Amino acid sequence: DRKVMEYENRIRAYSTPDKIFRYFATLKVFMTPEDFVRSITPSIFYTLGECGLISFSDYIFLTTVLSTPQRNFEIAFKMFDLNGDGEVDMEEFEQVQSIIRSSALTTYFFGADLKGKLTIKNFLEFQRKLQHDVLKLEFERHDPVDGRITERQFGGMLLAYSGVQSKKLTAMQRQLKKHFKEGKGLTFQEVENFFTFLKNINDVDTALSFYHMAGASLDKVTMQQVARTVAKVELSDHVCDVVFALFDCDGNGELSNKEFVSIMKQRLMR
Amino acid sequence: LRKQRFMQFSSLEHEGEYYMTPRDFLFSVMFEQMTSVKKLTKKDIEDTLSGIQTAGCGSTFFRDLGDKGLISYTEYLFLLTILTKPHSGFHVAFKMLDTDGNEMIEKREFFKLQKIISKQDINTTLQMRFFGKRGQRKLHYKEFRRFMENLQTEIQEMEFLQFSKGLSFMRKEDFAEWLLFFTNTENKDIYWKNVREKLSAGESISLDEFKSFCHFTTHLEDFAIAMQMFSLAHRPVRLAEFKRAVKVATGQELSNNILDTVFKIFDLDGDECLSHEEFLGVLKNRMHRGL
Repeated sequence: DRKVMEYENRIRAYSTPDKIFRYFATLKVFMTPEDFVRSITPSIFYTLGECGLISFSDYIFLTTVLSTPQRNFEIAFKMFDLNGDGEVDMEEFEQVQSIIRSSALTTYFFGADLKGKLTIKNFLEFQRKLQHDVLKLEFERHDPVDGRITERQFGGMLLAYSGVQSKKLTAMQRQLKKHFKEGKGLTFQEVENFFTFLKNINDVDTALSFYHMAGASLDKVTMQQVARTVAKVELSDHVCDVVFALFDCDGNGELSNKEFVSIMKQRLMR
Repeated sequence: LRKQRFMQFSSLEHEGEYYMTPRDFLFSVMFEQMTSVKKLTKKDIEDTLSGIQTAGCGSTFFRDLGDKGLISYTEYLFLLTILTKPHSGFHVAFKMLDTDGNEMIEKREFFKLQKIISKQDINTTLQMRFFGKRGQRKLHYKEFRRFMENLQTEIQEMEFLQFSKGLSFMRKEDFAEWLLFFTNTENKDIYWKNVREKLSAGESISLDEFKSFCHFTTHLEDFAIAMQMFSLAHRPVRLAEFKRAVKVATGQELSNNILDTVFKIFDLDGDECLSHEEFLGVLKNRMHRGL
């Protein structure tokens, strides 16, 4: 039944999020905590409760949680806080949320007895737990070979994150198994560092544009230095080797902007 | 094709290698197209770039030099990247230029930039500014940060005195005409209808207002967060929430005449709301340099 599988991709990638909402919502309009996963894929569920995604804006909010770098995240905490005391209770988030739409997670993460005393660090932990659980679920959909996904699986994860229907890269994807006749696998930490790096490309785009308006020849040591600099993550050479083998379309050895970085940035925009 | 603008505003050269003045650098910042390239041997190089410590290291440094400066194409692109860089990437670019990890940039970093230039295929001003005559002096982060902000602030001042026409103040017509510099002509003329009709006298626009506004326009993508929030929520942004968003973005309050004049500009319909789409699109057209 591929005709529904491919049909869901265009709506989940391009339509308005209420059209994505009512297509996966059954309670009526409400989703479950598990309708959200089908809405984002073609335990923290026990914490979400049943009062979730009332007016498809908890969808928007947790989408923002999935799509926000850290310097964009602390300033989101700034724009939550009205008086600027450094705390955001559930009441201030209710006041913001009424403006957004114009509570089972508010009872979970802010306070039990309508008592929200929220530091920056808890708000950081929220994003880290949520995104790491989503990244673990995506790592385990592809059934890792004892915690080691294959090369075509990781390439499919990268293409699913890029969101661009490139038939050229689709052709490269099934060639990836043929290029590297041996594949040792891709561990969860190699994924965990590299998507952390991919989260922050628009910050990485600073030194990349510094490089770029001179020349467009991206090597592995520069990317690893900026990864360990900005994201403080380590990229193994197998990972950059897979990235070079997948995305270097002209095969000149080193990547340009419009091969990889411009497309990933455009994904970060929309 | 950024080499071709360096071909344009070159005015002195050495051994086939085109150079510029600091004045040609400032014209490459602002002016579109205008000179005659003349040749320089080593004695000319010494007589031009001698006495760099005579220039004051404040915010008038290229105006302190005038023509006294020769800029390589590497330094040309380096300073253009400084002009395009937001405030946040400062220490990041410093540590990316800290390959040896010694809390410093050294002369081998500039030679590695020239290695990049060579793979894409002579003592200059910034070499004396940051490393002395032969590179023996060092370069830390504080001088680097102060140099970047002084460069950007002096560009702000030079554009301010251009569009203010020598005054210490601006009118709202000058602010609108500067602000709508890289706009397409049809939307520009609809904005000029908005200037002729909806803009009023107001008052004079000072220097620190323009400085804070340029500091706003270097943080547009981080400003775009609440924009896309109330865009996908389809809340048309009013001026009061816009005050809060600008204060959270920049960390500094704009004055109310700035916000009033901007709201008179970007409200085409007059419907007391914000068309943020054309706003951000022509704004990202507007704040792109190299042109």
